[PDB]
Amino acid sequence: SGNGAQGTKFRISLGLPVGAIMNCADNSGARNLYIIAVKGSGSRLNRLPAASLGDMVMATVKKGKPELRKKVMPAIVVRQAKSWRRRDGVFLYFEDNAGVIANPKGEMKGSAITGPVGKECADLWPRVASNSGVVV
Amino acid sequence: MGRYSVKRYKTKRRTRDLDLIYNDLSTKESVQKLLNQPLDETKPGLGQHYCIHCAKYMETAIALKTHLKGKVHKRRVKELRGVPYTQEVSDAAAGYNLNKFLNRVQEITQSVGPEKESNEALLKEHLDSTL
Amino acid sequence: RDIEAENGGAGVFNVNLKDKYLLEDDEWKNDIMPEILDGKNVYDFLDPEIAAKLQALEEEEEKLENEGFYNEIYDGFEASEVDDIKEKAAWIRN
Amino acid sequence: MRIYQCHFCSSPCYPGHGIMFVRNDAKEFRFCRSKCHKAFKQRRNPRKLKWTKAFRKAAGKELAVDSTLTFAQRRNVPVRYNRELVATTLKAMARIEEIRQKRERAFYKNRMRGNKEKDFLRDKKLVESNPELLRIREVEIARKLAKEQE
Amino acid sequence: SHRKYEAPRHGHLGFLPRKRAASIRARVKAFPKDDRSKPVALTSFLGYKAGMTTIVRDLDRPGSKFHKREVVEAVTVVDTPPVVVVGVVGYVETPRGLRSLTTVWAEHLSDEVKRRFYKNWYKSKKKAFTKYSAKYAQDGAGIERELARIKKYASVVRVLVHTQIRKTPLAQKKAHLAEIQLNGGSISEKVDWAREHFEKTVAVDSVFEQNEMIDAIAVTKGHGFEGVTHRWGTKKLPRKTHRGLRKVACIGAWHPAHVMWSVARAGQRGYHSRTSINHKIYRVGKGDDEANGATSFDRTKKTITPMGGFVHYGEIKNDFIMVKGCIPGNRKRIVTLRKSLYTNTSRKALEEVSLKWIDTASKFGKGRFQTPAEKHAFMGTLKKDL
Amino acid sequence: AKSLRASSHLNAKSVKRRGVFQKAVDAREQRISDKLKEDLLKQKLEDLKKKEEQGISTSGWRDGRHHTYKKAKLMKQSKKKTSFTRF
RNA sequence: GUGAACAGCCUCUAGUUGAUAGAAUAAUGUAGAUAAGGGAAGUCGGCAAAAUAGAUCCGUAACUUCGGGAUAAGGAUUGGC
RNA sequence: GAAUGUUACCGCAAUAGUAAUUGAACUUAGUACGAGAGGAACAGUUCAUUCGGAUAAUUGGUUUUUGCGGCUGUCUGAUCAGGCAUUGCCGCGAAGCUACCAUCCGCUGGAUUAUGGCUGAACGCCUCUAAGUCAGAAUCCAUGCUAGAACGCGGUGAUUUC
RNA sequence: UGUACAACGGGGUAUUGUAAGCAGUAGAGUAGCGUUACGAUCUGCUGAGAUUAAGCCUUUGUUGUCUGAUUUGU
Ligand SMILES: [Mg+2]
Ligand SMILES: [Mg+2]
Ligand SMILES: [Mg+2]
Ligand SMILES: [Mg+2]
Ligand SMILES: [Mg+2]
Ligand SMILES: [Mg+2]
Ligand SMILES: [Mg+2]
Ligand SMILES: [Mg+2]
Ligand SMILES: [Mg+2]
Ligand SMILES: [Mg+2]
Ligand SMILES: [Mg+2]
Ligand SMILES: [Mg+2]
Ligand SMILES: [Zn+2]
Ligand SMILES: [Zn+2]
Repeated sequence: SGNGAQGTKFRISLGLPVGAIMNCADNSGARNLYIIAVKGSGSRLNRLPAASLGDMVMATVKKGKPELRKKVMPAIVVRQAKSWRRRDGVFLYFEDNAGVIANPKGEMKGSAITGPVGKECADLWPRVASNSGVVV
Repeated sequence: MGRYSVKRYKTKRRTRDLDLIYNDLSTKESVQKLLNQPLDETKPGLGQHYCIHCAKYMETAIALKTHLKGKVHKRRVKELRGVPYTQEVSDAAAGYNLNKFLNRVQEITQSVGPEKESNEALLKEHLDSTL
Repeated sequence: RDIEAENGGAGVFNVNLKDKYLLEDDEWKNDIMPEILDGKNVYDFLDPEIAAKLQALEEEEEKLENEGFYNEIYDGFEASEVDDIKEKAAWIRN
Repeated sequence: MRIYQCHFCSSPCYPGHGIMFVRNDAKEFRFCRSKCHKAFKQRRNPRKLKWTKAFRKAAGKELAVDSTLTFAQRRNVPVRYNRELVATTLKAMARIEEIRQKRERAFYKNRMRGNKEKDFLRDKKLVESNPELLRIREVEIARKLAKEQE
Repeated sequence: SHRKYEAPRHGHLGFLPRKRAASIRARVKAFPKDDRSKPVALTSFLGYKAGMTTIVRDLDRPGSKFHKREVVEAVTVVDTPPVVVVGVVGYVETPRGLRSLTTVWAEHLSDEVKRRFYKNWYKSKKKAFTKYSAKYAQDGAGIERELARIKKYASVVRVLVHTQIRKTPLAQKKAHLAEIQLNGGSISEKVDWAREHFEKTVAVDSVFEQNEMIDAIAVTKGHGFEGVTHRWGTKKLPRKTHRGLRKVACIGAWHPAHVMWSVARAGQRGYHSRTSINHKIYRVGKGDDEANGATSFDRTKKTITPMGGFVHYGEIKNDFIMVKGCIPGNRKRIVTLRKSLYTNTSRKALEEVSLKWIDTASKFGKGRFQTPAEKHAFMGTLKKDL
Repeated sequence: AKSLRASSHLNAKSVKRRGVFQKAVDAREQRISDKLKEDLLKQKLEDLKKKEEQGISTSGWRDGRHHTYKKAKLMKQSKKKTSFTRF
């Protein structure tokens, strides 16, 4: 489930394969994040690594501060547009795919998160829940 | 299902909602903030010439004027007249939070309504003067 | 944790969360609270003095019944005449 | 566990049914059906679509303000569990439902009064306006009666 | 030369050949091991798959993320009217395996089970077991001798039972007859139990109970002739490839000069015998319960039958078994429910199921109402009602 | 990871299996046996109520048909030389 | 008739109703379509498809043989009464 | 799919195939160990990766249900009701099919390898080895699962009035 | 020759979205003499109308059908 995550993770429908671009939901100055790798991904021929809500990816900043650009950093997905099933009894989805920039220990670079944050991601990552103002 | 509806109303191509636009138009401070925006290079027209009703940026003042002289803007204005259909409307239609919905409708009729209408009239005359 | 260790240990012991309830009767701790009845949520009907509210509703219903809330011939026409008119009109439409 | 009402048509949303959309302002839109979800995505007006409870309440097809409709509201202030209070609530829910059904029936009957008068006037006008068909009908009836007699 | 990139093979080689099953009723290949100290019990039961629905479970699972939380889970409903005991078979052990020594039938057999022995019931004189029934006269000589033979020589005892298909909504009038092993006391006690239960019925709650893991044995839904892409899960060839793209491009490129048996080929898909294990019984519902579809959390008085009935099956008016998940076979197919062959060591076998709500909305569409009364109360008064 | 056939895991499973799981299985078997006996007794009572309104050597052959068929079959096998155990 | 139009689509006059047929709807094809989330990660190679498109208005760069580029680009609109 | 009396039902099992895999988490525990910095495992529990077999309650995709409604052009005098536009186009759309885009399920006995031993000679020491013998690998053979010899077999029912 | 079967019909269950016809004083205005005429659309009768197994469920109704051919013996 990755280093820094709080416990095990149940399966969520994958919406972001490698090569996807998502928004940046923190206040570190990055505008978008380009997914190049998914942490904890398995191995199968011809299959692209994909990430869901609450996953950690390796991303490069495409738009934002030039100091943040041209570097690879860990990110945590906090919103996805692909619908997924909650065990309470509903399928649901967000407007956009959005992630936040973090460290290998799962600590946010920014100080706050704009927009809603998924319940699964907030429960899996304590620092995301600490920096979230809206949790679903 | 069909290609036209799919490629128009895809999730990633969603637009701003009527209740949010109504809340934006209700207060004079929000109207002033949307009229005086910082110069953004990622928006058409450097973030200027923004129609609040349609939530749409224009590249030029003539483009904004032609948009105002159009049926699409009139359709949006006609849509933004009555109650913005929050969740309370559907709840009271089902028979749930009826008193809350009635109080909300009364507050809209008494306080929110005429102030929003006056703000819309002021925005209209300001656009007419500056255009 | 001592109770958990003596019963099942971590991950096996099933704690009863209703044992700490501060209710008027101690026999009400292990009571299953109903949630759904005939398509309605019981939680948004649960309310003190609902008995008094229902009594007021019954008084209103009694007033309506006393007022008569719940309860073939036309000027210049008889019942047989209007029946014949309806039968002939149905024949004409068919 | 909770029954939700559809954002578009106000129908009940049982667990495992429909779909939910979350907006940027944390607003949850629950739809009982793909039909309502797609209508919402196409941005149609539920108060203009005749098959919705919003339209019916706005147009006066069914009663909207009644004393029976005030017993259900979201309780943001919980109350301590009481067995007799729960039993009283369970009985009261059935009694209120029966009274509400009776009142809705009376409302519909009051709305639909006059239909018989209109239909009788229409039938009278049709009969007065069609003499030849009535003559054909009389001839047919007389021939059938003669056939039955002989 | 070696394949450049490793990948697992497509499909399971232990489920070969992918041919149609020899019968519509799947065979039970293994019964639970017999413990001679235990009381006599049936090892299996027969039912008809009616359909699926949805439940809400108040989960108690210590150590889990969903401990003390509600979960929405899919279930399968099997209509299980009581079976009728009509025979007994004894089996002896030989160096060539188990051999059936003798079979003893009951005195009276219903027409429902007599139809199983006929291909043309309406033209037949219905003479089945007519001379056999005469062997019960004048103290049952012959019958007693064969029962004594089973007691003396048999090492395995099975009981021949049949379903009461006339209690189901099925158009088929021909009952299903099967052998069920008796696990329990001595051989003599098994024979005595069978003799006492001749022509008697056995209900499903005298075989299984709630919170038990069982196995489902059935024939899967058929699909006819199918290509390699959907039969084996092989990757499609690129667009407009010559001679088709739903194929395996090279079925052989090496010395043996034959097509290997482990290469994917087109053929029959479905209608195979399957034995799936560890399905937990969520409810053993009785047919005489007016609220067998209700729970302690949902006080609505309703049965398990959904609005409009189960699609392509009908209503449930008998005892039923609700197990979580899915089982092989389609609706209205005969299924065998078998006891577990081993004592399960997972905590799910010790978990106790408490349902909060059972879905009874219509499966013929996007059903929004649980009862017709709820539908009427929501809609109001219609034109035809006034 | 340890396989399903790992000896230490199977030994731990057997140690667990001899206890609470087997106790639960035995209790379930006793309850099921009690319900089966009750079902038989209820059927007997209903049959009695319905009738109220209305009111060993195993040697040798099984039967004559079995004797005739088996003798004919053995004679046929002897004649056709298609016997598994006898020349 | 629509429409800028000998375009496409429908109709009047005139002329045909010819091409082996019947019954089922497995796989694989030939011809034509749709698809959640991602958007070239496929492939030697964006091959193929998709996207654009009529008319009106605003506006249109480098370069240039000064004639062009140009419908450059980029925006707004279109029904009925 | 013929044939070994006919026909029907319930079964046996030679042989052939065989399947599961890896990671993380709670607890053990900030414990053993350690100046420190750091820091395990067994026993007891919970999820996930890859694979496999199913399944359609729910969500999503699909539409000749041409089921319902709408739009353009033209034609039937108009309304109504309809034709054509090589499925005219647009929206919704049950049923069926289907998706790691959906859900469920996938085990336990013997014999061993390396190695660690016991008794004990060869060789009056000694020695796990020579005779004998204890354990021990995701290994082998079985349990379990799939097919059922169309020339392998068993039990059982009925067996013709011109 | 019957909890018999079939073709219709009835009741449920689902899909769509408010039928034809009549009427109004709702309707931007324009023409004639407050009225009349034309008039996209709107409102009511009307969650109406239409469809619902062709692989949905059920049936105290109506009408019919129940029959030919071939072969098999220890
Ligand atoms: Mg590849
Ligand atoms: Mg369905
Ligand atoms: Mg797509
Ligand atoms: Mg590439
Ligand atoms: Mg590549
Ligand atoms: Mg150029
Ligand atoms: Mg073998
Ligand atoms: Mg362990
Ligand atoms: Mg599959
Ligand atoms: Mg037309
Ligand atoms: Mg020694
Ligand atoms: Mg054979
Ligand atoms: Zn505008
Ligand atoms: Zn809805």
